[PDB]
Amino acid sequence: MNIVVLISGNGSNLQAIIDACKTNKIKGTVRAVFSNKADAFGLERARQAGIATHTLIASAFDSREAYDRELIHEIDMYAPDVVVLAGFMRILSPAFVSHYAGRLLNIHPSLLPKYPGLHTHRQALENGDEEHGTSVHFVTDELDGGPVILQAKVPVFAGDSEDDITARVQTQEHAIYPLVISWFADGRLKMHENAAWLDGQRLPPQGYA
Amino acid sequence: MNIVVLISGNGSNLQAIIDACKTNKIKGTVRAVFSNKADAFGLERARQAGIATHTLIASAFDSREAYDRELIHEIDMYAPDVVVLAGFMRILSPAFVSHYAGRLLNIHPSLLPKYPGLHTHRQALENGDEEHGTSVHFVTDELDGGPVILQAKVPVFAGDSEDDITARVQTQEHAIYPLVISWFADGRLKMHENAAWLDGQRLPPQGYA
Ligand SMILES: Nc1nc2ccc(C[C@H](C(=O)O)c3ccc(C(=O)N[C@@H](CCC(=O)O)C(=O)O)cc3)cc2c(=O)[nH]1
Ligand SMILES: Nc1nc2ccc(C[C@H](C(=O)O)c3ccc(C(=O)N[C@@H](CCC(=O)O)C(=O)O)cc3)cc2c(=O)[nH]1
Ligand SMILES: NCC(=O)N[C@@H]1O[C@H](COP(=O)([O-])[O-])[C@@H](O)[C@H]1O
Ligand SMILES: NCC(=O)N[C@@H]1O[C@H](COP(=O)([O-])[O-])[C@@H](O)[C@H]1O
Repeated sequence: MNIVVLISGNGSNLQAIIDACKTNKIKGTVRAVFSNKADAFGLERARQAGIATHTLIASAFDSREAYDRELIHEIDMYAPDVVVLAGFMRILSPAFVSHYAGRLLNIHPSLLPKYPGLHTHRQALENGDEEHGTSVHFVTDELDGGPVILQAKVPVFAGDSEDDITARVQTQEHAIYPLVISWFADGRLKMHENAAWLDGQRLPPQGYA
Repeated sequence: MNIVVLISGNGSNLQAIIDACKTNKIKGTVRAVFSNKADAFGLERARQAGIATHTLIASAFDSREAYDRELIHEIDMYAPDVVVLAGFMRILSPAFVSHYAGRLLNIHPSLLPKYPGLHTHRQALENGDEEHGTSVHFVTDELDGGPVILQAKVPVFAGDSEDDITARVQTQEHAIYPLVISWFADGRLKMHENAAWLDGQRLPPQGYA
């Protein structure tokens, strides 16, 4: 089972995934890590793990379509069974989403449908929500509109800073992402009729309950 | 629980609603029926049931805003708890949608998002669909774009005419519309964050599953 991970920054989720393959919780391997930022430390994590790395700079391309095309061309050298977005700060084109339909995953730092887009933690905190979390879902063209597979809620108390809750959510992300990937790896997770299904059963709008 | 129904034609769905109140499946009453067509037989259905009727001709108004305004003014004489569109062939203005936000329902003759608008049936046959149906949803300015509450699928077999399938879908409409209205009447159905919620639970893009 071949996994290709796409990142943009630190890659703590990438690390959790790497560790899960190592323990075999996930019966597969991370074949490659792609980044749109040369600096991403995640690349360094993959490097140290003997995993291949690649970098595609948006400037070197003259259109989003041209960029994803070279992305698809590159990612495919590894014959991935699933493409995983772990902190990938770049919106993917419909062509790309199409090419990996049903095998493209992402983990959004909020309790979807709440706060699609960037700056989740802040909104959650500035709006005064008593509950925050993360959501792993199948990627569709709709910015975080795809079928939610699993969420991990997290209590928000007075006094918690943006970083406090962020580190709290992160801890959950490291737990549910590798898990969702393992479900996928065992052919227990699929998507059709634009819905997420676990063990053959349809999952609710907010993921496995 | 006061219900005000809006129609344009025969009103078979109106009748199903009327019958449901009679049996108390819906714990409420149709207080009035409005139509934008003087001929609509639905008016006679209401008439025979001792229900009040009203007609608002578009020609008698010089703008859509003026028309809905008078419509709101009239509908409100009946202090409705919910306004139900049953075959109402007229697009309502934002102000109107706003005035009945969360308490405005419609039943579209197709499996939304598929075939928003008119000519559902014909497109289904034509586009050679193996499945057709109806969708009850909360009305938002987006033509059949609002939160779908419940759909009723219907199989399509070679040998089926546009009338064969239409009559098949109607039969379902008479079943799920009164049902959805009862959910609403029991305070079990609500809309917020532009989503449909049944028994406190968020409903999928396709309605109750
Ligand atoms: N089609 C599709 N592509 C996707 C590509 C990435 C992510 C991950 C993530 C999410 O899950 O949170 C996410 C990341 C970046 C932006 C964004 O708007 N970034 C730029 C704008 C344009 C771009 O460079 O792509 C920015 O610099 O602001 C939004 C969401 C999600 C999706 C998705 O759900 N659907
Ligand atoms: N704001 C709003 N109003 C609504 C009013 C009615 C219906 C129901 C229905 C649907 O669900 O089927 C529907 C009704 C009218 C047309 C329509 O195009 N009518 C005219 C155009 C403008 C007019 O009314 O003069 C036409 O003659 O083509 C299409 C579909 C849905 C909505 C809706 O979703 N949002
Ligand atoms: N563009 C996707 C996105 O929303 N990513 C989010 O950014 C953080 C980076 O974690 P990381 O250590 O896994 O890089 C994670 O919390 C992840 O959910
Ligand atoms: N513009 C709304 C719309 O498309 N309505 C549809 O028209 C038919 C009229 O039924 P009826 O008059 O016998 O209830 C119904 O099938 C309804 O879903």
